[PDB]
Amino acid sequence: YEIITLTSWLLQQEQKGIIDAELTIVLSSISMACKQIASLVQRANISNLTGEDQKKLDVISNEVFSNCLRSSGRTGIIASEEEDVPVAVEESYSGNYIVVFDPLDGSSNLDAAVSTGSIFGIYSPNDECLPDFGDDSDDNTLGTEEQRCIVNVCQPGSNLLAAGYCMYSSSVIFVLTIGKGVFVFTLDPLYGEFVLTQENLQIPKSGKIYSFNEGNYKLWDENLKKYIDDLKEPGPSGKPYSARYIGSLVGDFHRTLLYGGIYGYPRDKKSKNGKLRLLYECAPMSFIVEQAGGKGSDGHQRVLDIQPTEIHQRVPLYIGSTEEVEKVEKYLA
Amino acid sequence: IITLTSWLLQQEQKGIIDAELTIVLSSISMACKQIASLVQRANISNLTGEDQKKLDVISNEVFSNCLRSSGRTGIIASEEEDVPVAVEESYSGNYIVVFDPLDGSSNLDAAVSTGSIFGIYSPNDECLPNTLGTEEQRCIVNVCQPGSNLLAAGYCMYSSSVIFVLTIGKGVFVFTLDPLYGEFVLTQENLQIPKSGKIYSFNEGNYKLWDENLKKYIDDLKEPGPSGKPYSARYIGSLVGDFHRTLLYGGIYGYPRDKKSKNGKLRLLYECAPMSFIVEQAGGKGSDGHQRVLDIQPTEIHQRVPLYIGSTEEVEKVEKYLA
Amino acid sequence: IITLTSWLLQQEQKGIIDAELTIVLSSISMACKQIASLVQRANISNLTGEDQKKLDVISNEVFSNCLRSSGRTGIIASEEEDVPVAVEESYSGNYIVVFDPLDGSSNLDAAVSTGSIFGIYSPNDECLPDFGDNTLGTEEQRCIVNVCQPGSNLLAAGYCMYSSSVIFVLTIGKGVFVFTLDPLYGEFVLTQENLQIPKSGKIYSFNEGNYKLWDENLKKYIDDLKEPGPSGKPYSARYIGSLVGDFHRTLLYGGIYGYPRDKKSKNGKLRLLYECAPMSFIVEQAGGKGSDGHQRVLDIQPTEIHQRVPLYIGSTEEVEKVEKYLA
Amino acid sequence: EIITLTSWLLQQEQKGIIDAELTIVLSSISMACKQIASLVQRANISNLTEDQKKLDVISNEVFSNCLRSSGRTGIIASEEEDVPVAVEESYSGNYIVVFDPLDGSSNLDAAVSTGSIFGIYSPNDECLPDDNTLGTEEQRCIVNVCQPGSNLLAAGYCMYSSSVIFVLTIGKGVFVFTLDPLYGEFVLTQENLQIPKSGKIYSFNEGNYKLWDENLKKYIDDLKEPGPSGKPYSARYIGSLVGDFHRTLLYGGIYGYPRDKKSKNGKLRLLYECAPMSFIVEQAGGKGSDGHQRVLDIQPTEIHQRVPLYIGSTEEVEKVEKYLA
Repeated sequence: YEIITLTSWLLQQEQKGIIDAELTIVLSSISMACKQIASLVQRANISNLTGEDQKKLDVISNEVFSNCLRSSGRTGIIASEEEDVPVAVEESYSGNYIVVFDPLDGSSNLDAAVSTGSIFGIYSPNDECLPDFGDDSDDNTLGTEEQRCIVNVCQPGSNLLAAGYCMYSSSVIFVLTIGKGVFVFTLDPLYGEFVLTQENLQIPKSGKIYSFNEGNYKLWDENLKKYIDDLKEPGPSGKPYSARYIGSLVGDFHRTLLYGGIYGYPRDKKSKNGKLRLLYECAPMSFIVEQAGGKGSDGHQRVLDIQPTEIHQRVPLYIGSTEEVEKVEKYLA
Repeated sequence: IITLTSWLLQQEQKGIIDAELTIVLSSISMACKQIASLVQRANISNLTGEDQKKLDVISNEVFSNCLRSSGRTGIIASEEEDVPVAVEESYSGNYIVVFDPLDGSSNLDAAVSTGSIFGIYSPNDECLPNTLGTEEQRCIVNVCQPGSNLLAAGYCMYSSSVIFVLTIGKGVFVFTLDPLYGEFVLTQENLQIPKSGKIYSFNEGNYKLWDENLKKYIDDLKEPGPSGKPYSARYIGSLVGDFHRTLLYGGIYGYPRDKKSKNGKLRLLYECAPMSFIVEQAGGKGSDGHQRVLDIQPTEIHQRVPLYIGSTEEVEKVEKYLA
Repeated sequence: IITLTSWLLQQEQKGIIDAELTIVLSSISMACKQIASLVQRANISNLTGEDQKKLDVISNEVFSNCLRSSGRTGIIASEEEDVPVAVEESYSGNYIVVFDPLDGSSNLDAAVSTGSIFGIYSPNDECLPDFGDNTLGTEEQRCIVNVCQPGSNLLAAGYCMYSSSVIFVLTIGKGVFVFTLDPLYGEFVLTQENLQIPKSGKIYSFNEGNYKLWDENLKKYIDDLKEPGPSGKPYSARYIGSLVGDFHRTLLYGGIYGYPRDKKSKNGKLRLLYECAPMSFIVEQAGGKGSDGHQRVLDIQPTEIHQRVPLYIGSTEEVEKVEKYLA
Repeated sequence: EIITLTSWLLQQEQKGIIDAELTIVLSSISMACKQIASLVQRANISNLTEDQKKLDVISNEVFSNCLRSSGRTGIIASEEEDVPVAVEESYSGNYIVVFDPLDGSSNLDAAVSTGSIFGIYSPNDECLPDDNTLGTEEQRCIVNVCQPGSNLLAAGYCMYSSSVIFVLTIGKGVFVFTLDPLYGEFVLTQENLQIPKSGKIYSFNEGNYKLWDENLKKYIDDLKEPGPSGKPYSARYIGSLVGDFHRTLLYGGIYGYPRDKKSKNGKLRLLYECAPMSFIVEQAGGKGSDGHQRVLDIQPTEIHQRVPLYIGSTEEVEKVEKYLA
C-alpha cells in the first residue's frame, strides 16, 4: 500500500500459497546475509588498516552466509579451481531446498572498484549430497564426490525454483524472482530494511548499448569481430551504440536489466570455453533475464537448455534484450 | 584511526592551512555525507516523490546550507542537459569554491556510481553581488585560474564505498566513510598513481567518429604484446568512478574530441581542472592531447576540452600518436 | 544473533501467529525504528514547552504509513494533556492495533527517555469508517471501547523504549521477549528470552511531590518503605517521570511503580485501555502483578471513553503489600 | 545556519578565546564521547558475546586512545564502589584533563541514561611519569595541581540517553551540542544556556528520608505543602547524575545528594563530579553548594574526597541553605 518491505512481500506470497514458510525463511535469511556483506564491502578499506584484498572478502562473506542460514541447513564450500570465487552450497535439513550461493562476483580488486554483488539460485533436489558436520572440522570444503552430487542434483532447466542477486554499489539492490516476474528491492540505509521499489520489471526488447571487454578483440573469432564492428556504424540519427563495461558481472548485468542492451563474455583464444561458470553464474542470471522478458544465450543455444555435466563447467554468455541477443546469434551462425 | 576532522586540525596546527579553510573543507565533507545518503535512498525517495536531474538540484541546496557559515553561494545554470554548478564565495573574500554536485545527468551512467567534484581558489576580485548572471560568470572565469590560484581540490565518490579524495597542495589523501560512526577515516596517505598500467578507459562506441590519429592508438592497444596479453578495457561511464579506478590501479582515461564535438564533452573549469590537479599531485599527467590541461585558461565558463588522464607513460604514449 | 525478523518468522512457522499478524508486528517494529530516529534528532529538526506534543503527531503519521498495507488508521484526539492515540483496523477485520506513539506530552518527563505502547486485539465488529482529518468521532470511540476487551481478546502487547538504548519488548501470549536495536545494522537483536520480573524488589516509583494529596492509606505505606529494615537499608526511590522508562526499569530490576489517585485526580491519571491494559498484560507474562489498588487491572472491563484508573504494577510481593495497606 | 562542534571550536580559536592545542583536546574528547555512546547503545548485544563497571574500563581506554596526540593518560583506581577516573596530562605540560568515563557503576541507575564528565585544568607543575594506574605520589600531585577554584579552564559532560548531548563551557557561557545520528557530528542546538532562577521541581532519593538530618527533613517536608495555588513541588529522580543534572539545567529546580547517617560526607566526589558540574551551573546562572558554602571554594585534600551537593536554580539552592544554617 505504501511501504512494502521484503519481509511483508514474502509473507504475502506465502499467504497466496506461491511459496511455503520454509522458503520464506531461506529467502529472508539470504537477504540478511546480504545486508551484512554490504557492510563488509563498504568498510573494506578501514578493516584492512587494523592485491588479495578481494580474495579474502570472498571467504568472510561465505562464513556470513553459513551463519545466517544455520537454522535452515548445513553449508559446504566448493573450493576455487582457478581465479574463481569459492561457492557456498547450503542444503536444508529437511531435504527440500539447496541454495547455491556465489558470495561476490569476482576475485579482482580492479573489477570491484565501484561495484560487486552476490548471486544465488534455489533448487528442489532429489538427493542428499552433504554429509554431517564436525567437531574440529575447520574445513567445510566439499570433496570430489560431494561436488559431483550437487552438479547432478542442481538442474537449471527442471528444478531451479528461485534466483536473484544483491548488488553492492552506490545503492544496495536486491533482485529476486520466484517464478512469476522480477522484483527489485532497495535497501534503506536508515532503517536497515529492503523496500520494494519495482514490481514485474521488464527488460527493454532493444537497446543500443553493448557491454564487452574490447581489449580482447584480437582474440575473438572473425564472427564476433564483425558484429562488434557493425555496432560502431552510426545507423539512424547518426548515433552509434554506446559502450559501457564496468568489469563487475552483477553491475554490468543490472544496468543491462534496467536500461536494455547486450552484455557478453565470449570465448577467445585463451579461454576456449569462456570464463563464466554455467551452474554458479550463468544459470541464475539467465533465469532472471527470462523472467524479465529477455534472453540468455551461449551464442547458439538457450543457456537454460544446457545441462551441467562438469564441476566447473564454463560457457560463453550473451545476455540482455531479446532483439540484441538475437542479433549476435545471427552473426555467430 | 585518524578521522578527517583530526587530520584537518593537525594540518591547521602545522600552519599548512588556516582556520577558515579548515572550516570550508570540514563543511564540504559534511555536505558529501548528506549527498551520499541521498544517492543511497534515491529509489525509495522516488516512490513518494530525470532522476539524476533533480538530485543535482537538491545536492546544490545541501552544499549551500553546509557552507552558509563560510559564505554565500550562487548557481551557474546548465545549458543543455549538463549539471548545474554551485559557486560559493566566502564572506571574507579569501576563497571561492566551485562545486560540481554530481558527475552527470544520465541515469545510465549513474547506475553503479557517481560523485562530487570541487576546487578551491584564492581570488583577486569579489564576484558575488539564486542563479548567477553573465556578468558574474565572466568574473568567475577571470578570477578562478586553475594554473595559478587553485589551492585545493578533491572529489567524493559514491559507489560500493564512499571515498573522499583530497589534496591541499602536498600529496593526495584518501578517506573512507565508516557507515557505522558516520566519519571519514584516513585509509591512504600520499597516494601515487602507477607510472604505467595496461588499462584504457574510452567509450569505443564512438570509434568511427574519432580522428585517424586516435583510431590508430586504440587499435594498437589490442595487440597482444610479448605476453599474448592485450590491454584491458574498463569504462563505467562515470567520470569520478573511471578516474578513481585509474588513480588506484593505473592506466589511461580518455574523453577525446570527435566530428560533432571539436572540443570534447568534459568541462575545463568544473571537471578537468580539479582532476588534473589531483593527478599531478599523485605523480601522473592530465593532458588535452597536446598540452597540459592546467596550462589552459578558460575564456568562457562553460568551456570544454578533450581529456587524457592517468599514468604518465600511458598519457605520453597517446600524445605521441596525436602529434 | 537472532533478529526480530527471524524470531517472528520462527513463531509464524510454529503456528503460534499467522502471517497477517507477523506483518503487523514487523510493521510496528519498523515504525518504531523511524520514531526512534525522530526522537534522537528532535533538537536538530527543531532548528528549522510543546516540542514533545508535535513529536506525538509526526509519530502517529509514521505509524499510519508503516501499517497502510495492513489496514486503515484513525486518531483518538488528545483532549486534555493526553497523547493522541492511533487506532489501526485491518482490512480483513481480524485485528485492531491501539498505538500510543509516545508516553507523554511533557518535555520535562521526556528529558532522557520516552516510548511507544501498543496492544493488538481480535475484535467482534467493525469500528473504523473509511478514509483513503483521520480523527475518530464519539461513535467510533465507543465502538473501539466495546470491541477492545483486555481480559478476553488482547492477543499481543509490547513497547519500544527510546533511551540510552532502544529496546523493543514484546509478548504474544507465551512469555516476554526483549530485543535491542543495533545502531550499526539497523536491526532488533534478541537479547533476552522469557523475562521474569523478580518476586520482590526494594525500589518504589512514585511522585512523592503529591504526598499530601494522597489518602492516609497510601501515606502510611509510603512512610513504612523509608524504614531501614533489620539490614539497615530502606527502599530506594527512583522516578523518571517517563511511564515506559519507569516501567521498563521495574520489569528488569523489580520493585513497584505507582500512579495513585489523589485529591485533584479522584480516579487516577493513566488511561485503562490505552496504557494500563497493555502494561498489565506484559507484567503478568513476566510473572508480576498489575493492580488498581484493590483488583486486577485486566478484570476491569472498559466502560467509558476517557476512563482512567489508579495503577500499582511490578513485583508480585510488592504489589500485594500495597494492596494490604489499601484494604 | 548549521554549526558543528568543529566549526564552533575553530571560531573560538580565531577569536583568540582558546589556543589550537586546547581546540584539539576538546575535539578529541568529543570523539571519545561518540564512541562511548555507541558502546552504551550496544551494551546488551556486546554482552551476549555488573555491566556498568566493565563499561567504565573500556570507556577509559577509548579516552586514552583519542587523546594520545595531546598527552599521556593515567588512571585513578576506584577506592570503593566508584568509577575509575582517567587523568590525561599534555606532553607540553599546559593542560590536564580529568575524565570521569561514566556517571556510575550501577546497572539500575543506568537503565535509561548515563554520561561522561570532564574538567580541564592549567597546572603550575608536572605530575604524570601493567599498571597505567597512578601511585600515591602521583595522586597526591594531581589533587594539589588541580584546583577548581583557580585553574579550571573548561568543563562539560556528554549525556547518553534518548538523545546524545554534549554540554560545554570554556569560561564564557554554556553551549549545547546534539549528536546527529545520521552524519556523526555534534551540531550546536543552544547557545548561552541559562538555568531558570527558580523551579518547582526537586531531585532527591527520598528513600533515605529517615537517614537525613532534621534540617533537611523539614526542607523536604515543606516542599510537599501545596503553597500559593494548590500545586506542590514535582519530584523527579532518575538516579543518573548526568541525567538529573541535565534536566535541572534545562527546566530549573534543585538536585541534591546530601549527607546521611550511612555516608557522613556525601557520596559524590568533589574533584571528579561536583567541581565540573558546579562550574557549568554557575556559567548558566545557577548555584552549586555543599549546603553552607560554594562548592568551587572548597579545596581538595584527599584523592577521593566527597562532599554533599545541592545544585540548580539560584533561588532553590538559596532556600535549602536557609534550612541548613
